[PDB]
Amino acid sequence: NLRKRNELKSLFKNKSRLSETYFVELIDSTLNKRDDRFHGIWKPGQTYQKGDVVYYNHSLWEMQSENEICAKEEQTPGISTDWKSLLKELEQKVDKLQHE
Amino acid sequence: SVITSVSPKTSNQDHMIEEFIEQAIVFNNQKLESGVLGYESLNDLELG
Repeated sequence: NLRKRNELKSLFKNKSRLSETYFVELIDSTLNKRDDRFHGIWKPGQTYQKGDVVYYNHSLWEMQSENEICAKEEQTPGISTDWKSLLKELEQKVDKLQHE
Repeated sequence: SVITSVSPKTSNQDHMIEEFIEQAIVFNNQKLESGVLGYESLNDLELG
């Protein structure tokens, strides 16, 4: 958020002497999937915490349960009652209206 | 006491002046640290 690729690339050179600072700017400027709550694509074998956001088929899902969970192979966002999404609630509601 | 100069005809001593040569220089200055972060170029960090 503070620096671009062309600014970070300017600190790491063969003839340059590095330090603690450069790494502070490197860590602050990239995306920390734990602290900003975004994990990309769902994978089994992970552990998640309350508030995580995950992309599963054609939808983004936020986890509701307040305690940590282990992503089980046969529990998938949509089957279990941990996750949630609006693109599915609204989808079903509009399907209902369409049918009516 | 009174201070004066040295002369080769009142004593047998003179002022000693020689030429400085760049390529024959040796430095006397030791690094405070080595091999750690903050003290070396990026090319020299061996990832121990």
